[PDB]
Amino acid sequence: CRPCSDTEVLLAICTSDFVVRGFIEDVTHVPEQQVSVIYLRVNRLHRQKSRVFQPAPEDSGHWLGHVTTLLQCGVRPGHGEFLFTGHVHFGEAQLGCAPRFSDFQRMYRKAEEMGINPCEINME
Repeated sequence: CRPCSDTEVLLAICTSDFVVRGFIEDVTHVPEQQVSVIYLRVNRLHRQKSRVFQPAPEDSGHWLGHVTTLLQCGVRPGHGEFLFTGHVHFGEAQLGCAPRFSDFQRMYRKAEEMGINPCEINME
């Protein structure tokens, strides 16, 4: 439940199955599996797998999908905008990292200035 390190986030945006910017729509807990399901409204879709995220008809420019997280993380999900990264197995997305988006932007700009980011992304 510790946040990903900055190093982990920089690698994740290059190698993770999905990378999206967005916000939480709803949270449902699944105690039997000790996970929470986090429904996400995505406004920038950088990469994904297995069509986890699909267009929201009414809400132009946005996608909707859901990801799983350890229940310890889903009970204090937080507020605001995030960069979500993670992995897709058997059609189900599981969250890897979720820095606050404004924190991510600051970290990434510094990494880019240093030249240490292994890959480039532009989430606006």
